[PDB]
Amino acid sequence: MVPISPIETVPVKLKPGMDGPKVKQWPLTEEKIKALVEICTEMEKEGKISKIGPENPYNTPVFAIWRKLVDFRELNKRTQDFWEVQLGIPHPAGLKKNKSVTVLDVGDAYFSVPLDEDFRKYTAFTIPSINNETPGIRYQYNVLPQGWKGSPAIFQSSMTKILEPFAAQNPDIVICQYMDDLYVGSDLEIGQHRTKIEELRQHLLRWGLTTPDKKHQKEPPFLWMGYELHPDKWTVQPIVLPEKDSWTVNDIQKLVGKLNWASQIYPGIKVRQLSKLLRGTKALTEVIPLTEEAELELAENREILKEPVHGVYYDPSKDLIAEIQKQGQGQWTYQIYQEPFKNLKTGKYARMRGAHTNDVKQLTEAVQKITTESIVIWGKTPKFKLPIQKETWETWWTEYWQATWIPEWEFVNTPPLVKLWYQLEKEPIVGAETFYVDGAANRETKLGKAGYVTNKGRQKVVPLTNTTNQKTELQAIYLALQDSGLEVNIVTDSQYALGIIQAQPDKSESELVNQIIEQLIKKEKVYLAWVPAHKGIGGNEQVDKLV
Amino acid sequence: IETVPVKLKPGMDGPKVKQWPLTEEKIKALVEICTEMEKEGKISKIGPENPYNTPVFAIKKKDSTKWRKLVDFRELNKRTQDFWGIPHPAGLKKKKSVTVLDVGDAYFSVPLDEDFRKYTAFTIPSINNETPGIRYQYNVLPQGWKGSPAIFQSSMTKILEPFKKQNPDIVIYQYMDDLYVGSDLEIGQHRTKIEELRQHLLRWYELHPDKWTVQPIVLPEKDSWTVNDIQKLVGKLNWASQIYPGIKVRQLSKLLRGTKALTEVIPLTEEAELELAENREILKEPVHGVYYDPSKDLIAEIQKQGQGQWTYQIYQEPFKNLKTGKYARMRGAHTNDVKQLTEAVQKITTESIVIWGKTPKFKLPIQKETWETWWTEYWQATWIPEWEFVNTPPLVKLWYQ
Ligand SMILES: *CCC(=O)N(C)c1cc(Oc2ccccc2OCCn2ccc(=O)[nH]c2=O)c(C)c2cc(C#N)ccc12
Repeated sequence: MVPISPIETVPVKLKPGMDGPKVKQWPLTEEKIKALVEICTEMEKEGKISKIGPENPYNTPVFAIWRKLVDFRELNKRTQDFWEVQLGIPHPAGLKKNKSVTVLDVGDAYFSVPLDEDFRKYTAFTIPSINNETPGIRYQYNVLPQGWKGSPAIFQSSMTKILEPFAAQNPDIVICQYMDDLYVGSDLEIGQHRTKIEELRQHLLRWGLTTPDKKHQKEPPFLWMGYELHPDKWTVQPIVLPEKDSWTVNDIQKLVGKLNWASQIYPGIKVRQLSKLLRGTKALTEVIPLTEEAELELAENREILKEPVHGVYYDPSKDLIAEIQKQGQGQWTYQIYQEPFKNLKTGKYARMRGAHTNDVKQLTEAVQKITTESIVIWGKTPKFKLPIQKETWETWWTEYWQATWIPEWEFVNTPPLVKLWYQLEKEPIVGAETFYVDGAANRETKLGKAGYVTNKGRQKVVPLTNTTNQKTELQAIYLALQDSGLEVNIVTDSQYALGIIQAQPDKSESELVNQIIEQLIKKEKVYLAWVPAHKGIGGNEQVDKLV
Repeated sequence: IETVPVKLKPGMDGPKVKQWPLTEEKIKALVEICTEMEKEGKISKIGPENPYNTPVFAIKKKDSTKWRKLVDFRELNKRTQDFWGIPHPAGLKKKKSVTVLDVGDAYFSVPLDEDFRKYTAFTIPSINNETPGIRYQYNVLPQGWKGSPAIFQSSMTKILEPFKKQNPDIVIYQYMDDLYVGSDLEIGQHRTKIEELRQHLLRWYELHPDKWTVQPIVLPEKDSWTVNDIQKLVGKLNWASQIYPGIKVRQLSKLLRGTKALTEVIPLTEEAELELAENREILKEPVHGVYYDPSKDLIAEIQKQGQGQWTYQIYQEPFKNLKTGKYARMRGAHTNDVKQLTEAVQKITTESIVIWGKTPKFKLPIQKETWETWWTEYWQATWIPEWEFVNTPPLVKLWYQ
């Protein structure tokens, strides 16, 4: 016999202060008992398990579905935490094309990885005896049991340590571990490729691990995690949007799942209007009617998803480019590619929940998201194509109160272009009328007043119902904007309104703020000055609006 | 040569922090660095039985092209038991010049307590989540961990004993992997003395705190005031009245009576000039009841003033500033706001280390996603402070300009 190299065992412990499992075995039928006796005798003959005496106080229930199925949920609850087998799902667009990709079944190695001997006693289980007239057969696992908490991590780490030298001394191949399958890709000639595959089978056999010589079941196209992986391209598995006379909550959730999933290769997917229907529902069986916006969005989606689209694999010798387009209503879409008309992938970004916003902030956030995703998938930041002029961005970031930065990018002229809609003056405007504004409200009756007095003698006070102090302050500014010329100075004491306007929104939840934004867009020059209230600053009239 | 027992605080498990994504060049740099360290026994590979993690990235220090490995030990540092202490040298900030030296390599000559090693685990990440990452743990005192200067403090005293006995006028402080050496000598004599100390440490950053002072509130001096000038002055004086008690604005607010054009010149009455002069005299005095409490956090606020100018304030209680400053230095960051902010954070943290011996909690005028996306690209310091983000523009900005 050729000596087999031993696989180093991983030391395993239980969670601190806890003890091994002690679960009562379920009573089984006579035929199930016989089945488990045959299976367990076979496994004992192979060495996966061993018989134990009565001294072991631990026990884990066993079932038969024959097939033996041990329920390790209790031992899993009591087992220590392990390092994750994966920190994320690989994305197909990150893969690098290979002339040959071979698949090897290392499932038989799963049962050849030994278990820490001091931990084996916690895996004990009992086969019930016929009619329960003799003591049940006591077994314990000698290898990593299927279903135990630490089996995938310990198996992956053991296989990684085994494969490390073979991969180190064959840098012209790529070896990847996924579950009980190994994937070996190379750009070598098919003969040299199959040769190095045989070398891998031998190197694995030096640890006693057997790879089947049978023609494998996996073959192009690879179906994996909702993906199709082809020799030269990748795509999502076919996305079919169902025809429904009425849509329930699960119908629309399935639809938004299919659209989100399809958005990574199909450009232009929109989920805003369909997602708007699921707001605060929390009822899986509820049936919600479709708005017209949801119907138009769904029609555009059916038009985008009518024929298949594929993405290419990554070529590290070419540049990485990401182009962004604005879609409206806080929606953004983007394409990542290295060659024109051949996308690596696509995606979308929706604006965050907020009371006020503008397009530049949203484009910035989308840039950060694409940057992070691209560093994840490809390990580098892409060069950006953005629908915003260089001078627009320079004005924005030079005048914005926050620090902001976008990586290397170039302007692409693809409407709608992101622009600044208004810019407040830095100094008071000579020759422009000066509007002193104020507003106030009663906390109980919700009655308020908003108005202004100007240096030319112009005055206005408007009474308001169902209002607050903040609303009357904004309304006062709005009245000043309505009744002034193209250039106007405005004096307020509202720290709230200044906090809003200094954030430079172009859209808001409050219709009053939106009206102020429209008025600002119509103006030529606006200077907004702030003063402390109740300090006797003449013009600033708190008494006029408190009557 | 002998390990000192180290443990965590009662009831606290080890750190489990997600490793953030890294560029390919930083990953490769970390692979080279960690391979070399593994050859030297400083670190060792670990198995899946280690569930703990601390993030790692790579930087490039000043005047050097070689990559450096930076570990973010913030979580482990706050989860590590308190070591004990030495009172902070209150004379270090009073010295004319201070030089910072990176003494981290020395930490690698002292072995780490075996049972604690598993808490220093870190992961070199893989591109595209292909592997769970290359996992390591430290065998010696790691750089950036708060226990390293505490454990090495005796050896550091033994090494610095001859130099401290030779020059009683030189102040020496230690914070993390940095050694701050303050003196009053000339720049040339200071550099030759620094080479003397580095060759002294071998066989076993110009900073001038004297050119830094606290910044008082100043008011404009004008011969003609517009309505707008007077309104801004009243606003600033009203803000300062929260800090200084006797500030008075009513005589200046009297001039604003009536609805006048913002650009109209208003002459100052005599009562207004007297009020303004009294306010000037009040602002020339220090703030009343300003003290430092070592049991409280230090809070640092930063405002972007434009044109590469930044203001900052360090305080513990509102309106009780312990330090104020204005960083306008321009160093290869003319077109990048985030790089300027990162450099400002590093400088303010250094000043806080010199003054109080600990790092402040920053309030950054930046969106979380931008900062967290880009701050590691420009970080050059061994330590890392804590920060929060302000999303509402503060009105007091122009009052610090
Ligand atoms: C360890 C495998 C893994 O994590 N993933 C996501 C995975 C990758 C993969 O493709 C490759 C495996 C090894 C080397 C190279 C590649 O892909 C390079 C691009 N490419 C793909 C397919 C093809 O035919 N040619 C080609 O050049 C595959 C194929 C699979 C498959 C399955 C299944 N079933 C699961 C995970 C895979």
